[PDB]
Amino acid sequence: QTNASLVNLRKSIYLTIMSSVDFEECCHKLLKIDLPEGQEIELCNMVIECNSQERTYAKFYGLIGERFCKLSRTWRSTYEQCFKNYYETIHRYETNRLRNIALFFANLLSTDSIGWEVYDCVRLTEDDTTASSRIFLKIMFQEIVEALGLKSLVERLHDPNLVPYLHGLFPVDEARNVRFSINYFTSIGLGALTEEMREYLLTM
Amino acid sequence: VDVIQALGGVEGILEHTMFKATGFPSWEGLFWEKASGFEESMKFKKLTN
Amino acid sequence: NPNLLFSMTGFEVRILPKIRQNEEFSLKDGVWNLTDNRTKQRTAQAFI
Amino acid sequence: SYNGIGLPTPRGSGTNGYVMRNLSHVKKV
Amino acid sequence: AIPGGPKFEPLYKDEAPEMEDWNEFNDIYKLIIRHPIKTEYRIAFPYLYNSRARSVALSEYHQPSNVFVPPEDPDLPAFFWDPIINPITSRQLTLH
Amino acid sequence: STPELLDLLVKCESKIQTRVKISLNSKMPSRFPPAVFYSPKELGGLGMLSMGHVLIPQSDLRWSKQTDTGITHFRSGMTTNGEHLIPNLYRYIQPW
Amino acid sequence: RPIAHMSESVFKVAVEPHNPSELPKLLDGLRKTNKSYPLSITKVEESGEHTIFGTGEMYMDCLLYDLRTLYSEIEIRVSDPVARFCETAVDTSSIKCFSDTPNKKNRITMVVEPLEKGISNDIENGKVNINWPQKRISEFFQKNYDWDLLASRSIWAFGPDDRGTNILRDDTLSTDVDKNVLNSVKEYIKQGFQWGTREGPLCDETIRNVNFRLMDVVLAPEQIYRGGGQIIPTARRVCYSSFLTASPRLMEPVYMVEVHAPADSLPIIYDLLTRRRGHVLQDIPRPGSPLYLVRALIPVIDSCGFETDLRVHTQGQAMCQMVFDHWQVVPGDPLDKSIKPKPLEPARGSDLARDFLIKTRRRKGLVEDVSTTRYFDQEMIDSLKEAGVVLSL
Repeated sequence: QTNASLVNLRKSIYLTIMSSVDFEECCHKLLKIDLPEGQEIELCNMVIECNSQERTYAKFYGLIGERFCKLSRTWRSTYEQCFKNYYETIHRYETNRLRNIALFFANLLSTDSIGWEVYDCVRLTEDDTTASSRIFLKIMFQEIVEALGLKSLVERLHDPNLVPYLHGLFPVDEARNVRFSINYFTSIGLGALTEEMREYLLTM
Repeated sequence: VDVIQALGGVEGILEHTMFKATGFPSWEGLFWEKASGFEESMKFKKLTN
Repeated sequence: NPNLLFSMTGFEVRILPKIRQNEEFSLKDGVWNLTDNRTKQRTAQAFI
Repeated sequence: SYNGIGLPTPRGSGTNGYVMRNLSHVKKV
Repeated sequence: AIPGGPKFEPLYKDEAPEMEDWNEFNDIYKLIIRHPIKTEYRIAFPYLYNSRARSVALSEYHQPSNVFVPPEDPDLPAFFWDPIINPITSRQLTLH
Repeated sequence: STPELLDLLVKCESKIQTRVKISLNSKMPSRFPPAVFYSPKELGGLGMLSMGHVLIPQSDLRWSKQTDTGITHFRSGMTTNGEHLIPNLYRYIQPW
Repeated sequence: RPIAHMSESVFKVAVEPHNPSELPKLLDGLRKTNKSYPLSITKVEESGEHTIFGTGEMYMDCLLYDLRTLYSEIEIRVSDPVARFCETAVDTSSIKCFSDTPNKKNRITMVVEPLEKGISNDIENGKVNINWPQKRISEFFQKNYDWDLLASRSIWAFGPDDRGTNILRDDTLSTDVDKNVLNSVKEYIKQGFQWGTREGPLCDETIRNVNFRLMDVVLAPEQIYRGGGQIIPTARRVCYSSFLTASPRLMEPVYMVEVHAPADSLPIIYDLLTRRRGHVLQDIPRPGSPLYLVRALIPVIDSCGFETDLRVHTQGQAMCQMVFDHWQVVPGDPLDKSIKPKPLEPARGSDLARDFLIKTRRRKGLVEDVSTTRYFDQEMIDSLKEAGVVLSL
């Protein structure tokens, strides 16, 4: 009977989101909704889906996600897993929904809400990337540059000093992947951060 | 559609109304008539207050 | 005083540059982020 | 009417008062 | 309004900004914040924890605590040492 | 972002409903569940758009006039008898 | 003899009339209040606001009831209650500190250090008296604190006034022919020391637990140039400068609660005490009664409405009584510009002192800058540059 219970819970979450004015009130009402112990992924997934289904990205949903992942630690882990899942399943979303999801996750990352551990799931190699993933990344990084200023971004990328190591973003020195990384990161508009790897091609 | 879902669906809304007394088989086909024709007859005639 | 205030049409606008903020607030839906074309980065927030 | 929260009387507004806690407030030689 | 008690009408609606000034008295600039002043304080000590204190009423401060516990079973004598009472042992004293 | 306009919206929507209640010579709340007012026109309702059915944020009044404090409490808006979540109109309008 | 009361005030409240048109009646009301309450201390600050000092919150409640209703039937605006602070020194003076008389020839230098633990309490309880033959004081100090001979004989005065917790000592190296000159200038350097230690340089407040041991006094000409009024400001200024160089701290008064609650009310009391920066000295069953006795300390500044919370959360039981107990040092460092507190939240340790100091200075109307260079001369600033510790001052 979990199909009907899950559908009813999803409907209640959607109605609660749509009957809210500001993100604080929506979070308070969502916290009032009781839910089974292991399905905390469902609330985050429907928050992201509702964000995607709307015409233009409104900071409402980014603020909702940021507040939940700042409320506790389980929500932050849930959101990192949500990003991990949504990256692999991004080829099946149209351009507008992809843009909305990219804005959501970019607002989450730009405020240090989920931590940049998520970037260990990225990899810029043709064997596991598509056009949709490329556009997803460009939108995320453009928003993050705009929000932070491209000044602090190069420190945030240059000093991982944790389990993030950018082994797909900054590819391990092998094959043609470094060329892909460099020309994509200069095509997007970033350019500066790739100068550090620009010397590797000289080295090898 | 959202406010239809919020109130409990079309069936949930119609349980409040007198739809059942009409004896109509299903709600899908029905439609409302805005003016009774008698009203349209007297929309220009001079009438007391 | 750090913030410009004005009222255009029916709106009351308050512009607070990032230099003079020294305070952390949630970027509401009703807060407009103003950018700078010279640096292509947000420099002030307008409260509407 | 209590700790600075609430309206002086519910009469005159379309509400009944009934303030609730935020339940999402982030308490940090 | 204490959250378990009644709610009335203000009885004093004169709080408009006719002075139009903050009086530079209650401003954050010159005030030490340690703990918020709850309304329980404003009701317990009406003349200290709030200005504009008119028509308030004062209540009995304290009463001597009652130490009578009714007997559980009539078979016991009326005068009997209740085990709840702590024993009278105070060998911590320096007398003459 | 304007907390005064929100309570004005609640008040004015409530009085718009009160006009309909008065016209039938009874303004009892049991007689008029939200399905009477907010159900679409083709279902026999009034088809009223709703925004007074939301929580109005509150913060301590002592420091509300002198600083922007965090939203610590929520005062209910127009009450729906039972568990009903009438959708907000603003959620179907994209911000400027 | 003036009455020796059993407690201090250490509880400050600022008042003002609702409309300044009725300022004089409040003044008369305050005068009458000062007449009727012995520990009430009505004071006027530079800002023009009037402060009142009372023993506790019930004391101030009754005092303000009488002020409003009994004496001056007007309406007043009462500020939030605040504790009465004090300043002290925790470390020895970094550098020698000297000052110059307006005649620019008589030079006087001082150094300072904290007292030993017992001296404060022994002075306060009357184990000492300045109106004693010097042999008794010398022997008392020698036996009880292993103090040395000449130092024990060199006790000049206690500040401020008798029963004060400051010691004017002098170590002039002996070998001074001008003993008559020294005894001439002593009688009005005493007054300067009392004035300086009564009105602190850190804030307009008394100083506790500090000895001002005089180092060197130089004055060549005859007694004509030795004016008492010419030398008192020099003594006050040098005392201030020495105290500032000693890395001062802030002392606050602490109560000592005594709660009588049943067993099941014990955890709540502990929570309140841990919440209000307090700790339990003793928690034992009460002999002969079914109640439990809790004895604890709690700072005055954090004791606002503790009794009300205790009696509300305990369903009417657990009555408490607060007695002023002693003074404790505030953990923070008062003079630390590196700390910028956000003006909404309470300080959270190691920054309490700076917050208290700046807020008190603003309340009293004193300038926030605290010019350290105001209290010592430019040559002293050069000496600080030589010593390398001029960055703090």
